[PDB]
Formats: sequence, structure tokens, C-alpha cells
Amino acid sequence: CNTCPEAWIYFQKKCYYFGEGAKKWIQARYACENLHGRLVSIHSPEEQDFLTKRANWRGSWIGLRDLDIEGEFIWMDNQPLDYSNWQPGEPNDAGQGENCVMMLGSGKWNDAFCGSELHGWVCDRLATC
Ligand SMILES: CC(=O)N[C@H]1[C@H](O[C@H]2[C@@H](O)[C@H](O)[C@@H](CO)O[C@@H]2O)O[C@H](CO)[C@@H](O)[C@@H]1O
Ligand SMILES: [Ca+2]
Ligand SMILES: [Ca+2]
Repeated sequence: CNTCPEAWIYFQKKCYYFGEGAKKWIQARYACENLHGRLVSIHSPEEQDFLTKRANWRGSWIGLRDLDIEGEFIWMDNQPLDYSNWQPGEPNDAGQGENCVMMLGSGKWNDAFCGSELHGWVCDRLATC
């Protein structure tokens, strides 16, 4: 039906917001909430393909994190871990600990320090049709 709030993009019964501007993961979380969505949750290769094609080449935050329990990733939509697109070797919990997930410019996922500033962040919301 291709029906979304203004500035959002429709794909398979969800609307997506391709946010831009440097944000830490928590700032991106609340930026999405301010727009009445959440950082994006990804549950199929077709959805990943939609995002990969449109992703910010400098990287972008998504709605996946292991902040609560290390190695237990949780989606913003709280749905199961039924699809992954990890960059090879990721998540690697590098450095002091990497608990927030980004898409690299390629769309592949990397865990990163939650306080890194990325210039992209993607929100989603349920579409009305
Ligand atoms: C290559 C890459 O993923 N670069 C991003 C960087 O990633 C960290 C770390 O998380 C990766 O596991 C290793 C893989 O070699 O590389 C870097 O050390 O995280 C940054 C955010 O903190 C991103 O801006 C980079 O794109
Ligand atoms: Ca971690
Ligand atoms: Ca990593």
C-alpha cells in the first residue's frame, strides 16, 4: 500500500526512517522515539536487503544491543533472534566492551561501543497496511 508517515519509507508492512546526524546509540534510541518509532529491528533477508541498499556508507545504528546481558542480544521489537547479518568475526565485544549494534556501510552488522558517534541511524514502526 506504500503508506507511511511523512518522511518515512514503506517496506513490507513497516515504515522506516533513515536518520542522519551524529548520535551515540542512546541518542539514536531517543531520536527514534521522538519520531514515534524505535531503532530498527531486522527479521528477514528481504528486510535486510531493503536496509543494506539504503544504508549510510559511514555506518548507522540499529535496534539491537546486548546491554542487559552480555552476548544476549535483544531487538527493539523484542522479537526472536531469527535473522542475522553479522560481519564475519562480529560481534566481537572489542575493546572495553561493545554492546550496541550498527550496520557498517555494507549493511553487515558490527557491535560497537555504545558511545561511538555514528552519522546514520535507522528507525522503524508498524505500518497501517
Ligand atoms: C571495520 C569496522 O567494523 N569498523 C567500525 C568500528 O569497528 C570496530 C570494532 O567494533 C570492530 O569489531 C573491528 C573489526 O576489525 O573494527 C573496529 O575496531 O566501529 C566503529 C564505531 O565504534 C565504526 O565507526 C567502524 O565503522
Ligand atoms: Ca557486548
Ligand atoms: Ca565489533
